[PDB]
Amino acid sequence: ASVYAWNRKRISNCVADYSVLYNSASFSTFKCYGVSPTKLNDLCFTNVYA
Amino acid sequence: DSFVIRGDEVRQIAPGQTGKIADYNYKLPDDFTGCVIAWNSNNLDSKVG
Amino acid sequence: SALGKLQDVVNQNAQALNTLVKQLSSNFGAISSVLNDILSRLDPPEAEV
Repeated sequence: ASVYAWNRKRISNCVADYSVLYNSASFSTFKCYGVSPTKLNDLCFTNVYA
Repeated sequence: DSFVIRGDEVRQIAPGQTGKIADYNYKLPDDFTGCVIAWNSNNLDSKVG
Repeated sequence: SALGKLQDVVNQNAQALNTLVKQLSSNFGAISSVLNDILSRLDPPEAEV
C-alpha cells in the first residue's frame, strides 16, 4: 500500500518465530527500538501490529 | 585487521552493530578503542564478469 | 495524642522508607522501571545506558 494509506495487519493467537526475519539476509534495514529481536523469542504479547 | 566487504556493510564495522558481518564475520567490542578506515576498491577488487 | 512525639518519629521513618521503595518503581528517563525487563529486551550496549 502507498505510505499515505499504509496497510496494517494485526497478529494475534499465534507463535512468532522471529528468527525467519532476523536470520534472513533479504533486508537492508533492521532496526529494533526498545527491544532486541532475539529476546522476542522469549516474550509474549496480547497483539502485534505490522 | 584488514579485509574487504561491500559498501553498505561498512556501517556494520563499528561497536554495537548487528548484521551478517558483525555477527558471523568480524565483530568489534562495545568498548572498542581504535580507528576504522575504509575506501572503495572497485578498481582493484571488481572485474568484468 | 499524648505520645505524639514518639509516634511522629515512627511515621517519619516509615515515610522515608516507603518513599524509598516507591522510588524503585520510577524510570528516571529510562524505558522501564524494572531491571530484568531491560536485560530481557536489550543488549549490553544500550541496557548499560
